Amino acid sequence: AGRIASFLKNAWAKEPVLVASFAIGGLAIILPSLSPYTNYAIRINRATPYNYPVPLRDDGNMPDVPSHPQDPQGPSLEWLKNL
Amino acid sequence: IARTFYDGPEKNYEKTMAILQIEAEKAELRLKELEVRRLMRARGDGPWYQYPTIDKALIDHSPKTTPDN
Ligand SMILES: CCCCCCCCCCCCCCCCC[C@@H](O)O[C@H](CO[C@H](O)CCCCCCCCCCCCCCC)COP(=O)(O)OCC[N+](C)(C)C
Ligand SMILES: CCCCCCCC/C=C/CCCCCCCC(=O)OC[C@H](COP(=O)(O)OCCN)OC(=O)CCCCCCC/C=C/CCCCCCCC
Repeated sequence: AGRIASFLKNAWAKEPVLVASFAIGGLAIILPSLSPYTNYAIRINRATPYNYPVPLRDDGNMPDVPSHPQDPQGPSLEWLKNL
Repeated sequence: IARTFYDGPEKNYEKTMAILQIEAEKAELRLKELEVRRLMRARGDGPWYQYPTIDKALIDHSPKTTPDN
């Protein structure tokens, strides 16, 4: 714990470029696993409608599927407007 | 000499019968296996000579952004 401090000081005094590069790379590696907004990025990617949504045939037993785009059923994007 | 070193003729006789039966059955089985191999390789309708085809489980049965696939 004491020799590595001297090593870090010497690296900062002799090769600052490599010190900055390693610090930036380590932050870029480890930070995304600790962020709560990564799942927000996943949801935003999933909410982009590239293709046409093909309707399902009504068999009379799907109360979770809306009968109209403005019906209360189906997914909501209200979380996206507050972001 | 006969009593001390040898057996009667019936032992050799019947052992020969058993040996002949085994060998004849083996020859018939060899010929049958050759014929079965020929038929199976010609028709491909048996367990042998089954060559792989594409797995149908790899197909995606989803709407494809176009109604006509
Ligand atoms: C008495 C004088 C007048 C007559 C003389 C006759 C001469 C005969 C003696 C010479 C020996 C003949 C050759 C031996 C060949 C026989 C080998 C074999 O086939 O026999 C076996 C029998 O084994 C015997 O032990 C054979 C022993 C003979 C070996 C010869 C050794 C002689 C070496 C000399 C040493 C002398 C001293 C040395 C000083 C250093 C069969 O085993 P088994 O699975 O049951 O068969 C089933 C049949 N049954 C049911 C009838 C029993
Ligand atoms: C608050 C603390 C900050 C903590 C930051 C993280 C750790 C920082 C220290 C880690 C290592 C720092 C640099 C290495 C130690 C000092 C440099 C050294 O070893 O000697 C210098 C010497 C170069 O000098 P010369 O060319 O030989 O000079 C010849 C003329 N005289 O270095 C070398 O020999 C090898 C250098 C290898 C460079 C690495 C290649 C690039 C990698 C960086 C890109 C991004 C990395 C991100 C991924 C890693 C994530 C952890």
